[PDB]
Amino acid sequence: DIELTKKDGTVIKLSEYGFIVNDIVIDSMQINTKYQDKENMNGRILMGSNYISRDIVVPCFCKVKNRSDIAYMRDMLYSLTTDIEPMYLREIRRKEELNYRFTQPTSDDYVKLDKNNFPDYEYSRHDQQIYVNGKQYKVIFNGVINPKQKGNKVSFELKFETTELPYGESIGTSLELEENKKVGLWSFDFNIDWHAGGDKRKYTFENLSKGTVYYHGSAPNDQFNMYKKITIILGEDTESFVWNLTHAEIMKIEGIKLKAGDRIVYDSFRVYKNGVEISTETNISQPKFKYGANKFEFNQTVQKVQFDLKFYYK
Amino acid sequence: GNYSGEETFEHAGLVMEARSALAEIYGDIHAEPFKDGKVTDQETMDKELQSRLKKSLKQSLSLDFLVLRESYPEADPQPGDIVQIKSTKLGLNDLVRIVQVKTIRGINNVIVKQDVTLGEFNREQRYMKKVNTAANYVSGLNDVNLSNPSKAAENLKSKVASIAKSTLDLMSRTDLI
Repeated sequence: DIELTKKDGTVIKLSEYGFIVNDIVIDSMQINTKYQDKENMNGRILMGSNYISRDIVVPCFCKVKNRSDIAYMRDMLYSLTTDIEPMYLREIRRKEELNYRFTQPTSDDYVKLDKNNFPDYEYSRHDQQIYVNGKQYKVIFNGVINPKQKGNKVSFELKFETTELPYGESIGTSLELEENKKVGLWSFDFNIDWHAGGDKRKYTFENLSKGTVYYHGSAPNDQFNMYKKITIILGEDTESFVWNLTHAEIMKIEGIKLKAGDRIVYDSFRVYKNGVEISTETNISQPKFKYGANKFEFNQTVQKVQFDLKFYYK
Repeated sequence: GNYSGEETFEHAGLVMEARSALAEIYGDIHAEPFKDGKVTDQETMDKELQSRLKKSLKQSLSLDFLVLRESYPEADPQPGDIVQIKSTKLGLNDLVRIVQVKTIRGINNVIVKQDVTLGEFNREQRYMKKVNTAANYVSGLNDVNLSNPSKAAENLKSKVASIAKSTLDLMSRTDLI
C-alpha cells in the first residue's frame, strides 16, 4: 500500500509524500480475440487470441493539517504521478493488519503520532511495508477526479494502464540470479531453488553441444520487446552454424563464415557478429522461452554460452 | 451499307430510313445511322436497323432472389432461361429472360442467397465495362503521350494529306503523259 514508481531518473513512493492509499487492485490482461465465423457452421474459427493491457487501479486519499494545503497536496500528486513518461510501478503490501500495542498509562509509554495526525502502530523496524514481489510494470496514467470529503481528507482514483506489453516484468536480470550479488529483487512467487550454481539457476554453460534451461517465468518470452539477450563464444570454427531449441523455432546462420574465438551477441531478432556491424540476414528467427525446461541443442560444442533475460508473468 | 470502301458518304448503297411502331406517338428522333456497311442486300438493312432500334429503349431489372429450400426447391436459377415474373402494384406480368445470376454456397453446396439481373445485364455494369475497356485499350497502346497528345495522330493525319497531295501531283503528271 505505497505504490512505488521508478521513473526515468528518479524513485518515488506515495506514503513518503503524505499519501496513504486504500488499496491496489490489478486487473488481468485484456484478451483481444480474433475469431472468424464460418457462414453456416455451428462453430467459429480462432484466427488468434492475444493479451493487450493490464489496467491497474489505485484509489489514494490524503489528509493534511489545514484546508488550504489540500490544493498544494493535490498538485503535488499530479506533478508526481500523471506522467506519460513510461514509468515502472512496483506494488507494495503489508504482512499484517497492524494494531497499536499494549502500553502503560502511568504518565509514560505514551503513543506516537506520524507527521500526519495518525497513530503510529509501526513501533519496531520490522513493522513497515515491503516490496511484496520482485517485479514491476511498465505503466502510464489515465484521468482522475478529486472528490473532497470533509475536513482535510480528499480522495483520488488513479487509473493506471500498461504501456508496451501486458506482463509482470521481473526486475533484475537472470545473471543477478547467477551471481548472488544484488540482494532483494527475488520473491518467493518465483519458485527458485537455493542451490546457486546448481541446475535451474545457471545460465552460463561451457563446452557443450546441448544443455538445459529452466525459464522460471510462467509467461513466455517470445516477444522481442522483452530483454532476452544471448551471447556465445562459438568454441569451434565453422562455415555454417545451426542451433535448435524447444518451445521455439530452429535457427540457422548460413552464408557467412565465422571463427571459433569469435563471439556472437544474439539479441532479440538481432545478431551482432562481433558486437557491432550486425550481420542479421541469416534466417531471421527469434527464440522463445516458454516456461520450465527449455532445452537447446547446438551443433559443434560452443566453448561458452551465457544469456541474460527477464522473467515475465501473467 | 453497300457503298464501296473508298466513298464514305456519296450515299449509294440502299439509302433508307426505318422506324418502329412506338415512333408514331413519340415522334421524330433518331440514333447514330448505320453508316458503316459493305452489305449488299436490303433484307439485312432492315433487320440490323430495327435491331439498332430495339436494343436502345433499355430495361434492366436488377431484382433480388431469395432461395426457398423447404418449399419451392425447383427454382435453381440458370442464365439464359425464360422466366415469368409478376409484381403486383407495379404493372407487371410479362415474361423475361435471365441475363446475369450470382450464386453463393457456404458448405455442403447449400445456397444462401441469389442475385439476378434480367433483360440487359445492368446500366451499372455497362458503365463499368465501358470504363475498363477505355482503361485497358489505353495502356495497351504505345503512341500515347499525356503531355500534348495528338502529335501521334496529327503527325499521321498530316502525313496522309501530304501523300494525297503528292498523289494528286502524280495524277496530273501522269495524265499529262
